[PDB]
Amino acid sequence: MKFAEHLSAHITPEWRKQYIQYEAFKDMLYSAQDQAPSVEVTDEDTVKRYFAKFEEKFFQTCEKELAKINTFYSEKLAEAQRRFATLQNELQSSLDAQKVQHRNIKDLKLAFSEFYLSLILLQNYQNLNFTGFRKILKKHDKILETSRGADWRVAHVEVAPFYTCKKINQLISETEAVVTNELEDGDRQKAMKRLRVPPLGAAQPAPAWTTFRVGLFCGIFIVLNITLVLAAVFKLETDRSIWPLIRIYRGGFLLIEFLFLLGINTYGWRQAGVNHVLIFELNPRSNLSHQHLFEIAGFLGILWCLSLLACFFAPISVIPTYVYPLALYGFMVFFLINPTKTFYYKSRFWLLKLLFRVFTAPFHKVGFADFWLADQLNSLSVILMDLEYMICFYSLELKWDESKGLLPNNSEESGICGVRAIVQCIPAWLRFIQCLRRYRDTKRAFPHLVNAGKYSTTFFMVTFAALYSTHKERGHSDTMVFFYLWIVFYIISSCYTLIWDLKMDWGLFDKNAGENTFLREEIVYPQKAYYYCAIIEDVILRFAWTIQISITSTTLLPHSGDIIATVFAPLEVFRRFVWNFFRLENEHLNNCGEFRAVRDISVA
Repeated sequence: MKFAEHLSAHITPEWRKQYIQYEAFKDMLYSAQDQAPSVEVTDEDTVKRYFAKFEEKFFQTCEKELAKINTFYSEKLAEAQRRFATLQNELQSSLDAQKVQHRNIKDLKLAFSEFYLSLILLQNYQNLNFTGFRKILKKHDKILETSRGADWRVAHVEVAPFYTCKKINQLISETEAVVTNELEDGDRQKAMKRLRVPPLGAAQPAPAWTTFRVGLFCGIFIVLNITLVLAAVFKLETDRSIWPLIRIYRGGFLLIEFLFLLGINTYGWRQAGVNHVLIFELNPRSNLSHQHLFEIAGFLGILWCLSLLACFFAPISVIPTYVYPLALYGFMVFFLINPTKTFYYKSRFWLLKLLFRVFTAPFHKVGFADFWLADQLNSLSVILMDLEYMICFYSLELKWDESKGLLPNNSEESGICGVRAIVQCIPAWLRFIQCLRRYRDTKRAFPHLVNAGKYSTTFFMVTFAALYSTHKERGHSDTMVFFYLWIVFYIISSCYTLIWDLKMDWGLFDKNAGENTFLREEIVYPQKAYYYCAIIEDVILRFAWTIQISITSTTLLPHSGDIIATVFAPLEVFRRFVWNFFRLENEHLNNCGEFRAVRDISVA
């Protein structure tokens, strides 16, 4: 509960291999002390010899660590000096060409903010490495009752060209001078507000009020769920179709579950080290923690349970029951599109910019956030089918003449209410067009043309499911050819998406696994059982996702299809939750190889 965990929590995740390695030293010391021979059953000269050999070993490995740190610091400082040179040249060119321009100035501001972050990270690297050297040499002096630890400290650590190099501080002062004089016209307060680096990473605890709101929204949600179960068992009339209600309130529940599991994903990413901040292109000084996602999910789930309770109980008699789902989803939309600057404005508007860039996406260049949201829409595809069902049910099947709305006595439609398939492929279509744009952009046909057929398989599956459904409904003859076609495309799609999940979405099953059998070379999440359980769960849940797609866009199994979809949709959201972890880990391990901790803000 000291500098070991302080170091693990304050490490820049992409430079983890180039830190002090505190715990290795600690274990070395404890094992040396443990296997020390006797003091009177053995010879004292042998004890002196053993302790001298351990001291030699300890100081050899300490010299190795110091050399590693010096090398890394020199490389990073040279890189920062080059980056400052090119940034000053860019600013000089832009400002003398000044005598569009707003975009140029915004990109220059952003590039100077990322250059400052790298300097702050290198400074924190220096500080942590020096404090780790002092603490571990102190532990060596304490365990062995000697003074060679502090001797080695004063002799070697405080001469090293990483503790005596006051060159990062000059760079920071120079950067502040540049940003204040040339970009802000004085006004150092505004420059430093843009440049100041809050304690980031796992090194910040969420405000107590956010955690209290998480706990408050969770307790209300829990009690309202108990109340919903009790009101479903004891208050719902036993002569009405509750299935329209289930279908209407199914999408909201999937959204709440997705936000909860996204909060858990953010917690796992922040703890294991894989920084979604650099991958999603979020600014490192302000992110949403897992607490904020939990709070959003809890609030929306509170509203969901309140609307469902109002449907079951019918509190006031003037307003019919169909207003409650409408009200719930209208508030959900008004929360997202809130034009004022309140209730997570930056997050909501980043999400809206992303949604405009994924729903119109043969034209925008694909980033990681444009790809992750279009991949997450594949799991939240029952939400779009729920929206389509709500529109169809309110337009064609609601009476509007009786207060008893969503729950009708007995009546149906042709199927359930063509355009129930198209709205299943919609996200597959978005991802297909995005992969095509990525191929056109990078001209690399392997990762992009493959992974475009991955969603064409979904296209074909839905098409042939619908064809066989309509042909068995009207009792035709060429229905069997279509059943075999659907089964072959179901198998093809399940294996295609399954191989892509494990191979080049998670990185698993590579030739250089090593001792992590069937896994990557370097794993980030602690337990190895996490990965094997994830593999098994994805194998199970990937196959029971194409079945749901086939049964949601069809007319077969009318009575059991709805139970199937209701049970399998949260399972698919859980599958996406599991997939997020290892996709983000695989993406972060790319950034670990090039030691990239800050984004490369281009400017033109």
